[PDB]
Amino acid sequence: RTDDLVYLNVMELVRAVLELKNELAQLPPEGYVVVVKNVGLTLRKLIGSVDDLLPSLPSSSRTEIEGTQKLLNKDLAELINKMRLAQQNAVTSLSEECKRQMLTASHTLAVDAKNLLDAVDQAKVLA
Repeated sequence: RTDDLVYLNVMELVRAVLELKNELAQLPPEGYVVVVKNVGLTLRKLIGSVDDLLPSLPSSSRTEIEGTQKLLNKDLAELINKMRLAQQNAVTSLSEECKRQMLTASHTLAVDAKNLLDAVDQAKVLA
């Protein structure tokens, strides 16, 4: 884009999700919370910028976008649960698997962010 906000926003969340692997390896367990809080905040920002530019779109394809938005919050809620397991097992031999499931949740949150991008995108069918 040249001024698309919802896009730049989606690309931010995708970037924050992309930065997770290195951070879980350089941060102590205590720090995993702040990292996910950022993903958390970047998501809320996005979900918000979409809600604003939502009434400017066909009052039809609205049930479709609201559909992914609810999906995203589901995604984050799961990422948090995983992150909590990732913590409780910081010094057990289940560390790697916990982190692995954390990253898997994060990847699906970006995949869903991208699906959201596309939905609101194609939604330029109105004007």
